[PDB]
Amino acid sequence: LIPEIPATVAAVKNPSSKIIYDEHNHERFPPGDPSKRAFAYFVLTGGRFVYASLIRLLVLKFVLSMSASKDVLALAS
Amino acid sequence: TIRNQRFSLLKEPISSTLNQHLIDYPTPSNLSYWWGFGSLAGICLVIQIVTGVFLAMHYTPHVDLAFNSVEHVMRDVEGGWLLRYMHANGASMFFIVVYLHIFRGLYYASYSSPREFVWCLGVVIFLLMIVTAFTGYVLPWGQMSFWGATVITSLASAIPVVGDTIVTWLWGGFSVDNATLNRFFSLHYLLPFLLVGASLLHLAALHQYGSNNPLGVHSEMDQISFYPYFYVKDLVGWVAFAIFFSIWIFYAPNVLGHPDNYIPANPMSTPPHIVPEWYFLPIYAILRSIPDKSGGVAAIALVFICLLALPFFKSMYVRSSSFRPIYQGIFWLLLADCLLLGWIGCQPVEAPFVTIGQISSFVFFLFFAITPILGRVGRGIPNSYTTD
Amino acid sequence: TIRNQRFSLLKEPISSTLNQHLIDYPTPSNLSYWWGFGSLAGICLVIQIVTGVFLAMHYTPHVDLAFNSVEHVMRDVEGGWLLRYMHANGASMFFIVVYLHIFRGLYYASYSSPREFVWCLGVVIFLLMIVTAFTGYVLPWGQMSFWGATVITSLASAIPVVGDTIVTWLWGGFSVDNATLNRFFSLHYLLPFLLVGASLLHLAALHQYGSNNPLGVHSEMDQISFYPYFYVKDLVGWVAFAIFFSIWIFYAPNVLGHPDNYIPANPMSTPPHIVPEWYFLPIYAILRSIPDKSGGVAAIALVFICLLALPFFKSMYVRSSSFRPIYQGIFWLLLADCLLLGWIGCQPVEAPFVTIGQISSFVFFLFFAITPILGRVGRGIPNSYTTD
Amino acid sequence: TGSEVRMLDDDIPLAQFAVAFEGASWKDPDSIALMVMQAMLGSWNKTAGGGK
Amino acid sequence: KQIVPVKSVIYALSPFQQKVMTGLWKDLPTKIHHKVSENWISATLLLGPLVGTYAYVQNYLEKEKLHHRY
Amino acid sequence: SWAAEPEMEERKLMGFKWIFVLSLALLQAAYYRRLRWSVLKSRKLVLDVVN
Amino acid sequence: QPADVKAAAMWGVAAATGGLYLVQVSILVLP
Amino acid sequence: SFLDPKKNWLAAQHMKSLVKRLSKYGLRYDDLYDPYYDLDVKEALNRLPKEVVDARHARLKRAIDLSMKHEYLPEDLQAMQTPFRGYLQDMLALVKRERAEREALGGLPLYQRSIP
Amino acid sequence: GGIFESLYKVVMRRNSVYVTFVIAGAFLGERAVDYGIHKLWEANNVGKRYEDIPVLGQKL
Ligand SMILES: CCCCCCCCCCCCCCCCCC(=O)OC[C@H](COP(=O)(O)OCCN)OC(=O)CCCCCCCCCCCCCCCCC
Ligand code: HEM
Ligand code: HEM
Ligand code: HEM
Ligand code: HEM
Repeated sequence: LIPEIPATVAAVKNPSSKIIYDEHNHERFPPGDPSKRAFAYFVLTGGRFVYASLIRLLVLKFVLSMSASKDVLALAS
Repeated sequence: TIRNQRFSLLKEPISSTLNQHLIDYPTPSNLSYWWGFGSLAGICLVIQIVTGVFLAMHYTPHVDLAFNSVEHVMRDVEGGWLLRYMHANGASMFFIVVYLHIFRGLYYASYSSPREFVWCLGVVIFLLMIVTAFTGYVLPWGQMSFWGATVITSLASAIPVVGDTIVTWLWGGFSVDNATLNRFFSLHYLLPFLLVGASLLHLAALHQYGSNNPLGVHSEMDQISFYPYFYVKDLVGWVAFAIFFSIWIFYAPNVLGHPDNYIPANPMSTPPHIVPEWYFLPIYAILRSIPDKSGGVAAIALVFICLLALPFFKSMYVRSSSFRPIYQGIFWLLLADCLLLGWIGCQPVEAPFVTIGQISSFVFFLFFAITPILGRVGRGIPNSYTTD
Repeated sequence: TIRNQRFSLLKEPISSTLNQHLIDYPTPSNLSYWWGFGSLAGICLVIQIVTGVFLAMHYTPHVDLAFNSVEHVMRDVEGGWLLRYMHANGASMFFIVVYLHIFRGLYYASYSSPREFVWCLGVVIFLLMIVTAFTGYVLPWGQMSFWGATVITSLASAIPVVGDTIVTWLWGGFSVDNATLNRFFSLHYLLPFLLVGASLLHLAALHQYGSNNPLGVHSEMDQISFYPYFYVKDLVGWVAFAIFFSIWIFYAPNVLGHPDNYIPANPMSTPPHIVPEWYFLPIYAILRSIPDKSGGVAAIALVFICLLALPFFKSMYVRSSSFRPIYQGIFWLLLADCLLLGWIGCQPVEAPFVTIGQISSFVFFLFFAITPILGRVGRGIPNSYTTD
Repeated sequence: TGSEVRMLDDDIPLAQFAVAFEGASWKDPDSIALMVMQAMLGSWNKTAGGGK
Repeated sequence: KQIVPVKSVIYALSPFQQKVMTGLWKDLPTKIHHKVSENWISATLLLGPLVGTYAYVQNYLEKEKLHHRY
Repeated sequence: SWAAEPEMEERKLMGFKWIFVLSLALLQAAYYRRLRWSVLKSRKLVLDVVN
Repeated sequence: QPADVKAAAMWGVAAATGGLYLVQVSILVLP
Repeated sequence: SFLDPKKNWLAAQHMKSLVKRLSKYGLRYDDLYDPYYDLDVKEALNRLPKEVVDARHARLKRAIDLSMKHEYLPEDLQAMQTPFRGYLQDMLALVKRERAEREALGGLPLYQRSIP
Repeated sequence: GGIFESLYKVVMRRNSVYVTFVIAGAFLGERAVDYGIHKLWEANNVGKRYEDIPVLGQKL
């Protein structure tokens, strides 16, 4: 009647199992469903493949740039 | 919480400063992809430094060997073409992402209080970047490098009292010659480390007051740590930048360049079109547009005066331009004018380009001369639109 | 205290970190002048950086032009002999000051807890100084320069499986030619900035754990601010160092060097006496003394392992040498051994110098192997000498 | 499911939270092991005599 | 640099209990509608001066070319 | 044109390979970011305020 | 301790594989 | 001059656009005043009642959350929004007037901005 | 789902095994991409390579 209890107070004092999320740019899975935990890990694994390959490329490029050159290789007879 | 025994190696003194200022520094949870450019200019600087060191292991600063040494890196050194194209197109990328950094700051009014020191250190960083890129571009000793150096350093004799004395001291002689090449090489090697120091001071000031946000409002209510929430965002930014940079290295390695630089410098012949790199073009355009070359140098100084004077304007309590329609339109007009002015720089100094550049410079300075008026007038908005 | 209105500029955020760490840092009240030696080493590093930049404005890293370019600096450049003598003799004084720094640390056992990180960062700094000075000495391209580069780089072949590959890769082309000259110039220019970073980390760790004192005791009872009390002491040290360094520059500038570096490099003939600079002589003497060059390289690695292993000793309760007569004598014997070892390195391999060096290096490692024993016995002392 | 709820008040002296995994059924043979695991993660109190 | 508590109540969900990449192309036409409707003024201000100046320059260049071409 | 750019073939091969591979990396990085931020971008907060 | 030994051995295997992938000494490996 | 939306069509359009934007993000015009900006807004917020300041913080948090999620307020609350219903301008004017008086006759600043 | 969970329980229980898998996958993917791009190159520009000119060995 008189109180008009606040929204946060009413939420705290009345826990409910019908929890509602935003679901604007991230749609929920139906409540009973296994979590696709492995699929994300394999996606990240492919990305890590790429990152390791790029790091290897860069290190080798710099180090072998510091290496000998075709000029001295051809000069040595 | 008495630290009697160790909990987390992140909180130990060896990793505590890094912990705080990188992993645990709170940032607003609504930052867009426009802050990744600040995160990405540092990566560009690191790329430039590493490629430059590995290039300097092969470059000879003499006047009879610089061009042939650069071609030696091109041809004989294994992977040398990758190093040189990385260095050149990486200077270009550095300037691109720094321009995006600056223009996001302008759009969201990040220069406003309390980040005046952040903006001013950014302006000093911009000076350092410009000088480094120029003195580095003189290094390959091509026609464009030699004659751009001649023109720009000779246009330092506009100072009334000293002039010729400073020019002679800077040249190490009477013309751009071997002494100037060696001097420019040493300075080009040194300056990037001062640039790293300036970047660190830039970041220290920003971390003192915290980053802005698209709304421009106080944002200490909803904040999250930097890692991992913004680490992955910056990772997406870095990979997109890597794709862009790889396109610009492996398929169009000379499009951003100027073909006349592949001619060995010849002081007895002048190329028909002496112009700087594309990222000095707006400054060059303002300088040429203002006649009476002393006036041009004065205008170039005035540009930096305006940039440094931006953060010290009037009230203008609302800062983000998402809630400022007039300032939003003004910003878009400024960006269009800067792009047009950059286009003008590459054009000859004939008509109508003279008039187009004279109007463009006036608009560019009018932007700075109009914003305090916008703030003063908008200071009294709530009293007029109130619904009482 | 609520900082409503600002009192002092030093406590403002722009100068707050500098205030703390430079003006207000509490320091033990009884420090002698060797802490001044640490500050003096910092100043020597700055002097080296500045003179090196201005020298690199005139040095050509080509094999056909390096020597004549240095003679250019000496004869033609306005006040260039001053720059070159300052750089060379400043390298020498840098090493003198760092040696006095290290030996004060050894005498007062400053490596003990909790300054293990300070000592380890110091060891890393010493490695960086060694590398920088070596690659710099290669730059003038004389007989001693070329042949010392040859020998010290070719002793890297002692690695078991990848020695030859590393030697060839570092040489860049089967010899120590132009490629090695450019490589060494770039590295010599780069390394001092890493050295500055290492010095800053060194100072940060020390500032974390305070500072030792001639007594080795806890010293948080009587502590005074760094400024002005230790700034003036450091100033006295700096002026005395300036007089010493001016004696070296102007009157005896070539005493600390060898006359073979004034002959242009000729890879055909070999000078009869190949020795490094005087400050590498102890290490050279150890390496030469232990035969079977693989054993020599292993012995140098062992020297640095011992230096890194000093801080992590077991009991070592009493710190200063003022209350450790046995350790005081051991330290003085070690210093005499180090001086003798340095003198041996300049002598030929003919007898008896082989025996003397093989004894001196053994005594060096003996010092490094008998400090824990003294620590354990000293830990045993208090329950024996009780007077009751 | 696996989710969280956070009731920030800041007018309360002490913060209280519970973090939980999914346990076992009554008839699961691993419930005894879960009981043992709970035993070796035992409770601690500010007034407990065990102390440290 | 302090935190300002707000007295909220926040329900969050595990990142493994909700689909990830579908929201990119979910409700695409309305997204494009927003992007075009709330920004056409800005695009007009950014591009209009550029295309207008280009048209003016080409007109002037061609007119001078014809006039001077004898 | 060969004498002025003897590295064209190797340069183009490297470019094609790395553009493709980095595009795959970009896709993975986008997935990683959307997965990390999925907790925040789908929360429901009750604030006790209306206007 | 046995679990620590197994973990250390596996980490050594991983590091050796990484070094081998970085250096690519397939030509060198005769035995 | 003083141009209000009643006597200016351009001012009417400007006010309409500002109302639309603020209603989209559901925060009053006074909420845009940064306490770190002026330090007079900081004092004015220090003098306001706790209910008002807490409402301001809640509205700002809601706006920031909507900004992160890349969405706007639902049309119901958007029609329930009341921008330009000020709560701070009078107090800010009082604070600035007091500061002006204190500066005008003798006086030291009651608060100052750090450097920087 | 089942396949992903199975490979997960195979190769994602110890981080050392995961790092070995990442490195091996990077190597194999690099070599496979090399081979594919080379085949595309051969298919695209046929009749231009060095060992294709009709008179490669007749300048003597
Ligand atoms: C030929 C092959 C073999 C070669 C070696 C053979 C000899 C080994 C050593 C024999 C002598 C050992 C002496 C040890 C007992 C010292 C007693 C002592 O501490 O006496 C007190 C005295 C205090 O001095 P002070 O205060 O001036 O006295 C006034 C008193 N009111 O204290 C002193 O005077 C301090 C004396 C310090 C002496 C330190 C060095 C000798 C002892 C250790 C030897 C280690 C040798 C190997 C390592 C050498 C260094 C690298
Ligand atoms: C310490 C770090 C750096 C070193 C050692 C270095 C060294 C060099 C060297 C040796 C060259 C000549 C080789 C060549 O022309 O390709 C060069 C060129 C150049 N550098 Fe740097 N550089 C460094 C940092 C930078 C930075 C930070 C920038 C950008 C701001 C930059 C911009 C350039 C440009 C534009 C050229 C001309 C490239 C060309 O046209 O060929 N450099 N640099
Ligand atoms: C070397 C080039 C530069 C680097 C590495 C750099 C680095 C950074 C970094 C890391 C940040 C924090 C992350 C971010 O907010 O995006 C930042 C923010 C900022 N920078 Fe820079 N910056 C550079 C150049 C500039 C320049 C030239 C300016 C302007 C003159 C500038 C002005 C700013 C501003 C205003 C911010 C605050 C962003 C905000 O609103 O939160 N920066 N910069
Ligand atoms: C670039 C050369 C070096 C510089 C600039 C440097 C600088 C400093 C500075 C400024 C201090 C603090 C002031 C002082 O106590 O003297 C210090 C202390 C110290 N340094 Fe260094 N240092 C250098 C090399 C070394 C080396 C090579 C070591 C030994 C490996 C070392 C070990 C120490 C120790 C143990 C302290 C502690 C001082 C004490 O206990 O009172 N330093 N250094
Ligand atoms: C970034 C700063 C530095 C630069 C740019 C630099 C540059 C140079 C150059 C160009 C030379 C050859 C000029 C000559 O022959 O006199 C040189 C020589 C030398 N430098 Fe440096 N240097 C620097 C710092 C240092 C440091 C920190 C040391 C260590 C003490 C050092 C040790 C030497 C030595 C021993 C020589 C040979 C002296 C001689 O000419 O006989 N340099 N340096």
